[PDB]
Amino acid sequence: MKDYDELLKYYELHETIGTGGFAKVKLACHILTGEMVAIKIMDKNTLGSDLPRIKTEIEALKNLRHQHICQLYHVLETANKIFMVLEYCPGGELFDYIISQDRLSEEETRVVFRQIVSAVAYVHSQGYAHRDLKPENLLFDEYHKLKLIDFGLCASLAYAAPELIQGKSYLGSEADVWSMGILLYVLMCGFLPFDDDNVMALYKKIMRGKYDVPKWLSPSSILLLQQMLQVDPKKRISMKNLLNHPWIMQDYNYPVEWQSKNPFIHLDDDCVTELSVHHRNNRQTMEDLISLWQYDHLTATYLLLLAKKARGKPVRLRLS
Ligand SMILES: *CCC(=O)Nc1ccc(-c2ccc3[nH]ncc3c2)cc1
Repeated sequence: MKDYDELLKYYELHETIGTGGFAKVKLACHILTGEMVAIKIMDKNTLGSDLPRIKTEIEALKNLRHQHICQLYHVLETANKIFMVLEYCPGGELFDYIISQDRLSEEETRVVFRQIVSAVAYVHSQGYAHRDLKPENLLFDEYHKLKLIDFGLCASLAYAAPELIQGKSYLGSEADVWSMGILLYVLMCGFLPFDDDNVMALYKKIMRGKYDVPKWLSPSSILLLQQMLQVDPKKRISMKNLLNHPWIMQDYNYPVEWQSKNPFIHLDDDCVTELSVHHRNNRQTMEDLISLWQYDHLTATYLLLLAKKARGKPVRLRLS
C-alpha cells in the first residue's frame, strides 16, 4: 500500500502468527542483524477515535524495559499504519508447555512463577497493570525464560477476576493477582479451577470462588492459592506480600528480584562500536544519536545487538 515501503527497507516479512480487530502480528527478519522479530501492524483508520489511546499505550511500553517483558524495538508510523516491532520469543507459549508436561511439579512451578511475579510486579510498580494474564500471554525465549506479551492495544474469562467479569470498576493490579492465582493453580494442577460450558454458569462459579484442591498440592501451595484467589479484591494479597511469600522463597531463600536488571541508559560499548563502524561515526557522535531513543531503526538495531550480546552471541551486523 506504500505503507510497507519504509518498513521493507529494514525488515523482511515472514508468516502471520496472529490476527485480530485493529491488529495483525507477523514474524519478520531485521535485515541488518538477521534477527527474527515480531511485528504488530495496526491500521489507523480502524483505530480511528482510539488512536490516541494506542499512542499512549505505546509510550507506556517504551518504559517497560525488563528481562521478563517482551521488549519494544521500533515504532514506525505511516499515513495509514503503525508498526510496532517487538522481541521474538522462540520457545512458544507457557500454555503449550503445561499441556506437554501434563502438570508441573511445585518446584518447577516455582521457577516459572517467580519470573511471572517479577514481570507483573515491575508493571505494577510503574503504575500499570496487565489485565489479561493467562498462559497464552507468557512466552519462552531461547533459554526457557518467560516474557510477558500483549499489554493492551489488543484483546480467557477463566482467568478473569470476579469484579472484572461483573463489569464493575476494578483495580488492574488487584485483578492481576487473581489471574496469577488461577495461573498458579493451572501450573500445578494441569486444569482450570473454575470451568463450565456456558458463560453464566462459569461467572457464577468464579464469583462463588469455590474450587477443588487436588491431593498432590502441598499445604503451602494451598495456602498461597487461598491468599491470591479471594473473590473480594480488597482481601487479596498485595503484589508486595507476594515477592516475599514463604511459598515463593522455598528453596531460593531470597525474594523475587522484580527490578529491571536493565541499564537506565548506560550504553553498551560493543553495540556502540559496531554501530559506529557501520555508520562511519566516531564513538561520541554514535552514542549521542543512540541516546535520542527515537524508537527508529537505530533504536531497533541497537536493542537487537544488545540482545545478541545478552545472549552471548556476537555483536555484529550482517553486511554482504
Ligand atoms: C490483537 C491481535 C493479536 O493476535 N495479538 C497478538 C499480540 C502479540 C503477539 C506477539 C507479540 C510478540 C511476540 N514475540 N514472539 C511472539 C510474539 C507474539 C501476538 C498476537
